[PDB]
Amino acid sequence: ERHNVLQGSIECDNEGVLRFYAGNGISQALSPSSLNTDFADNSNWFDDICDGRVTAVVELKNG
Amino acid sequence: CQYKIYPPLGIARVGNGPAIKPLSLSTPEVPWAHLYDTNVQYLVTQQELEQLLEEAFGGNVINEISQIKTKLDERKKFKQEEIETITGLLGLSHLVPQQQLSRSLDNLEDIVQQIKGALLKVLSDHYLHAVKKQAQNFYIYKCDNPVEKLKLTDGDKVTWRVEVANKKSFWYDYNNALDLSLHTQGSGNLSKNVSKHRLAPAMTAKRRNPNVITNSLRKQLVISSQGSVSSDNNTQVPLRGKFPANERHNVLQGSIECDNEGVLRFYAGNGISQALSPSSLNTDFADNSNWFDDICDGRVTAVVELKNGDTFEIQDEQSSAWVATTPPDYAPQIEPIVTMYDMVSGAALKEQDLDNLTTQFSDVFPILYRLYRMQWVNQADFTDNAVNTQIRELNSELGFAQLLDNSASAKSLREGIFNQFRNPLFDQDIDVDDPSNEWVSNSRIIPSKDETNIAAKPATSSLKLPFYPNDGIDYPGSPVQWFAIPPFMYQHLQNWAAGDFSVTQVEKESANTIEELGLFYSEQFKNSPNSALLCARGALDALYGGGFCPGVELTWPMRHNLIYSQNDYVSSVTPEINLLGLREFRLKQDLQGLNSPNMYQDFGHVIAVDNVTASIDPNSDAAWLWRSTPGDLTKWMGIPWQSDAASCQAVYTPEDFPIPSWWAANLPVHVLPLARYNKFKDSQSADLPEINGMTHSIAQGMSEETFEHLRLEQFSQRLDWLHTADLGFVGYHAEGGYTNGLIQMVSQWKNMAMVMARPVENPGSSGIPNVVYVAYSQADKD
Amino acid sequence: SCQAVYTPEDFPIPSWWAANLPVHVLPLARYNKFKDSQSADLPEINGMTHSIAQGMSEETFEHLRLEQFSQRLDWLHTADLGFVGYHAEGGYTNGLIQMVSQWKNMAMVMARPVENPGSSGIPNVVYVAYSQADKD
Amino acid sequence: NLSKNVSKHRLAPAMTAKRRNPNVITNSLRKQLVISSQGSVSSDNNTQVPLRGKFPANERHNVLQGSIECDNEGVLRFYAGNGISQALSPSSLNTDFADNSNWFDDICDGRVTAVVELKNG
Amino acid sequence: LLGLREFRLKQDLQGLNSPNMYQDFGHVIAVDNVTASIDPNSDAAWLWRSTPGDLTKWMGIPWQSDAA
Ligand SMILES: [Mg+2]
Repeated sequence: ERHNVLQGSIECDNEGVLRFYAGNGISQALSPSSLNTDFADNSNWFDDICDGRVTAVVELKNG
Repeated sequence: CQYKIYPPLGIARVGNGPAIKPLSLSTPEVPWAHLYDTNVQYLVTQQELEQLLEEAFGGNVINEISQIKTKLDERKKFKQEEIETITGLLGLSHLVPQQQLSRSLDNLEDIVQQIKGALLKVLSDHYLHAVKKQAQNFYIYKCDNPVEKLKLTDGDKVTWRVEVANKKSFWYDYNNALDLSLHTQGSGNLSKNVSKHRLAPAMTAKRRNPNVITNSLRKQLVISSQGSVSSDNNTQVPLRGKFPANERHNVLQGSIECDNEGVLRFYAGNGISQALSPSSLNTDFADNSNWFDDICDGRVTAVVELKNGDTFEIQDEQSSAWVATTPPDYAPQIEPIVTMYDMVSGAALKEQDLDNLTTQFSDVFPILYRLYRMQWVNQADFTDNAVNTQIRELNSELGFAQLLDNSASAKSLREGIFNQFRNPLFDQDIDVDDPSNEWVSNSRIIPSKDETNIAAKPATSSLKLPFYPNDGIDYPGSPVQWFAIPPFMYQHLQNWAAGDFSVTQVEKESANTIEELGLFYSEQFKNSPNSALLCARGALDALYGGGFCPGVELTWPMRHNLIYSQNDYVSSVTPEINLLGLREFRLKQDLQGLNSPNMYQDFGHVIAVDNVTASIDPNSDAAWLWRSTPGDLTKWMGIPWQSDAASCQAVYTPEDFPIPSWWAANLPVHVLPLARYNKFKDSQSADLPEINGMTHSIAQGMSEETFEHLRLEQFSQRLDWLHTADLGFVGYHAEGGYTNGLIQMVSQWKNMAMVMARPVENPGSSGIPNVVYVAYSQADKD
Repeated sequence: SCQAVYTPEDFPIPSWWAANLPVHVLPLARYNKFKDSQSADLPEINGMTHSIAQGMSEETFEHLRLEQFSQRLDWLHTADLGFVGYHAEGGYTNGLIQMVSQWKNMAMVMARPVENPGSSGIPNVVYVAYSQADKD
Repeated sequence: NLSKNVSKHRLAPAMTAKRRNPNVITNSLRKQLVISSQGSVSSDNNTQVPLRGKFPANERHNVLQGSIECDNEGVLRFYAGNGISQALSPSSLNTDFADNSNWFDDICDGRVTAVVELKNG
Repeated sequence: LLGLREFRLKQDLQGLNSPNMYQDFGHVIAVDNVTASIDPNSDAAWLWRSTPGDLTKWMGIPWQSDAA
């Protein structure tokens, strides 16, 4: 019961560039016998697609 | 021949309750011992989890938390370190994963009561209403012929060894019992007519998981494990293999433990069945590729080491034992009409010598008693069985003892009952085509689901008893479509009908009702002095003995004497009371076990009755079939077992009644739910605010006749066992149906109703008996 | 499609339109096992031989009647809607498909008399489902 | 056509096979499952003659198994059926590659004989 | 070019009126019935002495399922 969902990963390099990777492509139902037989709408299923908000703060040497 | 293990074939049933003694069950070691026990608890109860928690909290533990006591107020949440000392002091790691034991108290805010309350919720979530495991005890007996249990003096030690395997995914499809075509003279279990007249021909069968090719790669499909425990340490040892074997899933095949007295306790697995891919669904009753389950069976041996330096190896087949795990028993107090113990008993008999069998009334009483009690699990035996109704008529006038009368004046009464029973010659109620001769039943047939819109031939003979399907189900119009008590039991019944039986006077004096005489016979078992043979019988008396399509626990090889290395009648239960007898039997065993060169044997692309025929000759390259290696007893059964169980229910005929049921004593088909019990268990005088589901005011305002009529209407409502959990039929436009049942049983088996004896304290004139058998699940509770 | 809608809780079973498309009925088979009094002048009485029916106490005889009266049968089972035979699928969808031909075979409920209910609790007028599967 | 090795090394074992339409029991009733017909034509008349049977054999369905005509040279011409296959109930679907209960088709096979009669008798 | 042959089917001369028109082997057919039919004197030899319907009865019913 309850599954870990890797929705993405983030990393920033020395120059301030952010890199965003998506998930592993894991889709699953809460019970093995729930089959995703509809093209769009299957109850009991999750996937690791996501979307959201990207913000930043720049902090200079002078404060 | 110094020491021997009993029972010679132990049985342990899967469940999701824990493998600890207080919360588990034990395979019967005395037949009939608990038939009317209204205190049984076959599902884990709230009270047992509380009492488990209280025992785990005995100081030292309170005092020592009265020291984390002080360090939390020198701090004024917990912290990991003191969390991990609260557990492991409680030692609940073996029952629930440590992770959520730890988060258990991480979320907390009489300090002892927030510990208990939080943990009991974790235990409850995992185990409340769980199917308790039924575990097998194995005993070392001293011999010469078992006299008494080995008693360990200080310095002595007994080491047990167990090796088990599961070969279902390695083995062949189950189409029907291959012995139905095997040439024979006839045994007490199976008449020679079935093969001689081709009444239900054996079908060829292909390999399961046929895409795995070469013997070498097919070994991956076999799950195996082994273990050892001794009387010097009572720590429990798991039996865990891998599937596929050396992906990879861990498979807990069982658990073993030995106490300081040298008794071995064997637990079966947790009931976990699974496919290698989520999308592989188990849509067939028997043969589903890509699946494994945790059923298993194998070899039980021991070494007895005395303080004297003398060591005794119990390793040969005459002294060693076997163990097999099986699906749960959902009505442990309801005995199958013909049992696996009856199969052993009949396998040593020749059909043409049955006229030399002698019969006591206690030899036929089991048939009538079991058939009568089938009313708690099967509608046809509650309301459509004229023998059961006649027994009821006899009980109502305290007249059951007339069935014990072997004189002519009672002959017509005995014949009237015997004549309703199906003859396992399978030669009645038939017309012969072409007298190339086929035997076509002229009684009611069980159609194939593949329909033909041509009017059925009208049946001209009445359907005989019992109303259950049998080995020949695949063949419409075969007399073997329907179950017969086997030849040697039918011969007893025949002798009884004729008057050729004996009975003692003390028996007649406890036979005014069937229940009264059943209690008497149960006392005879409990006071029999051969505890070894009673224990060997108790392991098999709860298991089914037909029909085999493939069955519930075990299947058809068990009904041949070829599978036993020894199978001898020893004595009656009582000096004067046979009760079907006590026997000494042992399975044939491969003494190399898991390391046998025959462990991975098969017959090529198909198995067929020709292979079985060849195996009769003990010199042949096929005789290994009968010399068991771990996994050999259960490999025949359905994979996963939950698909067999879901298809072990009713088989409907075009005629509504009676409804045929497969194996209803162990997999019930129609049950009396808890919800109905709560509407009939109270008498009108109960002083509660609700009385049988009515307000106090309504229940007492009605006439007493009306109150009693409502009790009996409730008692009469029998629910389809398949409806006691969500098997795919719940919800708006749910499909329901056979196949969803098989699919959902993989997860829902552990929620299906469990039948338990319960009291009715004051039945008054309602007609409800004082002991009822009530089906407990979560859906049917109210 | 106009029958039961099952909930996770077993009871009460919700039913759609049961007054015109019944869901649980009292079959003729059961009527023939409670309609007679213990004194009926018939060689078979409520599915028992005369001798067995008149051998039992009157109490248990009346109890047996009410037990038969209390057996209600799924209306969808009064004809072959795809659940009949070895390994038959059954289920909601086969019902829909088979009702096209089987609608004319489903059980029809009709008032019938009980001449001497006695103390059994069965009313003098019962409503009984007649079909061909439904017979005995 | 077939090597000895197939059987001798058990390369593809024969399976047992159950009856089609297994709910029809007794030989006498199973005769109804068989569709048959016959007819004759001669070189004195080229009218075509249908071969029409019934399924089930004595609602019944007419099954045109084929048609025969003979020309004035004495050549017989045989025509197969129209390709019509059907179940006894419309809900009976032919979901198996070979064995579908409740179905009949108009394929057929049988015996062809003749008599020659010359002027002199 | 693989040659020319004179061949004829084994035929039951009573055709539709044959006592063997409606013969079978019981609940199943198996290779053992075919073994017994090899001997033209045996009880199972009728399998090779064709009556009408005998050549096509083996094929799929209806033929359209086998074609598909
Ligand atoms: Mg049972």
